[PDB]
Formats: sequence, C-alpha cells, structure tokens
Amino acid sequence: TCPFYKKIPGTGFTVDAFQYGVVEGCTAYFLTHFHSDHYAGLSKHFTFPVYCSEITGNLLKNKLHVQEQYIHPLPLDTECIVNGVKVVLLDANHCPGAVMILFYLPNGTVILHTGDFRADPSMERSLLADQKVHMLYLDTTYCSPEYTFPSQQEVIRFAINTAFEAVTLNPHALVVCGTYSIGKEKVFLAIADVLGSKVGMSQEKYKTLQCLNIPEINSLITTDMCSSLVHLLPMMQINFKGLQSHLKKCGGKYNQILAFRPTGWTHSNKFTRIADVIPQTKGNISIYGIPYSEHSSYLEMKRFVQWLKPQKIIPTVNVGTWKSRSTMEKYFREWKLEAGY
Ligand code: NI
Repeated sequence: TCPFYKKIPGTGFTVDAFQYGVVEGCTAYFLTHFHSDHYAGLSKHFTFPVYCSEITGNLLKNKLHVQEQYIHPLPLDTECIVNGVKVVLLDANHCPGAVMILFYLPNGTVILHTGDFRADPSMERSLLADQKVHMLYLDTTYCSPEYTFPSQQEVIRFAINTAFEAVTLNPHALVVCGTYSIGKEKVFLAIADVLGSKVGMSQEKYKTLQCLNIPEINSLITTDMCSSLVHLLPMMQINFKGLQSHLKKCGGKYNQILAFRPTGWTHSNKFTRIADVIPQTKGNISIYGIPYSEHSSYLEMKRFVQWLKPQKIIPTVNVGTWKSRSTMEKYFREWKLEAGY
C-alpha cells in the first residue's frame, strides 16, 4: 500500500506514487522528476491528472505516451492553484526537469517536498526564504558523514582535461561515456565541447535528450556515430568486454578508448582526492569512474536543513530498515541541537 511519506496531509495529493494502482482518495498525482523508481507505474492508460514540470511533461508525452489531457505542466517559481490549494514548484538541482514542491495548506501549514535534490546555497534565495516551513519531506540518500564528494564544477574540470590530453596525444582515440537515465548530461556535453565534436548516441537516447529544452541542442548531439568522437553507451556496456566489442564496431577508425563511468559515491571518496584519481587499464582501453553526484552530500544536506529550520522532518530514502531510520533521526537531533531550533 501507498506509504505515508508519499501522502500530503489535508489534501488529496500524493508525490511519486504511481505503483499502487488507484490510491484511495487521491485527486492529483505529483511527479517530481523523470526517474523510473519515481514514475514506476505510469503509461498511456493512466487517466488521473498528473502534475509536473514542463520538461517531465515532454517525457511523459513522448517517452511514456501518456495522453496530453492528463499532463498538467506548471512553470517554476510561480504561485499556482491546484484543486483549491496554493503550490509552487522549485528547481531541485537533480536532473533535467526535477522539482521540489511547496504546499500551502488551508489550515496555514506549509510543507516542502524535496523530491530528489542536491542542496545548494542558491536555494536559500528562492521563494523559500519568504516564509516558514513546518514539515520537510527530505531526500536522505546520503545522510551519513562518510558521504563527502567534490563539487560538480571540479569533477567537470577533471574530465575535460583528462579527455583533451588523451585525444591530443592520440588523435585515433575514442571517448566513451556511460548513461542509464536522464541526469549528468554535463559530463558528455563538456567533453564534446572541448574536443570540437558532437555527441553520438542511439535513436532512443537522442529522443530522450530532444525533450529537455536544452539551448542550441541541435548543434551538440547526433545519431550519426561515425561523424563523432564522443559516444554514449548504456552504462551496462561500460566494461572491457563491452568496450572492446564496440571498438570493433567502429571499423578501424579508432585504436584507443578512454571511458567515463559517472558513479554516485564509491568508498574511494573516503581516501582519494579528485586530482589523484586513476583508471582501470586493459591494453588500449581505460575506464575512469568519476563521482558526479546529483544528490546532496551530508554537509550540503545539513547546511540546508539548519538554514530551513523545519519543525518536523520526514525521510523519503533509506526508510526500509530500522537501523537506517534510527541513524537518520540521530543526525536530525544533532542538527537541531547545534543550531538551536
Ligand atoms: Ni532521481
């Protein structure tokens, strides 16, 4: 059954609650972003209103074939009414189209649901600064202090210099980048840009990217593999066996593959700096795993919650075990005591 942390009290709303059939008493289903765990259950046969951003909107229409009449896109940073309730969608700094939602309840309670987010100081100067938030439905993906990672800027600098260097030394080297969902486009686009190439991908993935309202996107991507030296593949295929195979496919146009696996966190973040990262090499094929996160680090999360000073916090990630739940509650109590709310 639909769990409690997907329900918004004193409304008939749910958030990311599409895999439970008809939820008893839901008049409107919100979708925070186009990732499968979140949209799981949607299809062309869904006949209740869905509320979402314009971009998530384009992907439901064209990737899932949901009927236009049921998609309700809303602009960001704008006070809107949905079944008698004031709401606002805010940028989540997760993947394209990803939003946080503010609900203003009839009784005067204010509720922020973060969806998936990477907390940032820029959020402290949004519509959030203008009033008090009583309840916080929080992406707690990395709520533990071991979870440090570099900024997105630093990681992009690394990958750019790595790729430029390798291709200037050996002009017959191919760059390959792994992907399995939206998000993390900056990796492959920034590499393509330093290298004077467009990115080449499958038809399904080109379609996916054509939905994202990216500026000058027609100039940055293609379905013509051959005319491009930055290729996207299924993340599954990023390994020595799957790369060697793909190397054959290019027909002696390239002798070396340099490839990037944008991970979330990996235990090597507990020891090594971004400057000191190294690849796995098997002959003419190297694989870098780079820690490009679209979720808050522990410290970014902590700062945002201590700035927001909510009265109650409800987790949406790592909720399935008592050990996780108990650990999170401990950190929430530390933050509240250190900051005095
Ligand atoms: Ni997500």
